[PDB]
Amino acid sequence: EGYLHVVGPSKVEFSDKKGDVINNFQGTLPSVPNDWKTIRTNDFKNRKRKNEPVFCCEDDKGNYYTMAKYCETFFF
RNA sequence: UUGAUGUCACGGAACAGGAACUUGAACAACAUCGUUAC
Repeated sequence: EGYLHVVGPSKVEFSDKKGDVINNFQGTLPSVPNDWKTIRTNDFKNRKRKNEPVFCCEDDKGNYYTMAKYCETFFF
């Protein structure tokens, strides 16, 4: 039994340079959701081994958003 | 609220002394954000 430490989705990297993990995609990446408790994961950084998931994104401009951190913490 | 036979109060400048002063280039490069894996 214990408390849940939930801080939200962070560890985000945003740019316009079209980095390596935003390019290796399956096309038509979605736009930015308006609230949390809704942002789910989209792709994997490693594809042969099911390692760390990511979330590639976009907006009305050419800003590319990638995000790690698929977990929260819990102290008991 | 006066008292008578005697009021120059128009008989008297609120006047005389004290620096809103001292100190200050409209200028500029290194990051921000947190977790993943056994």
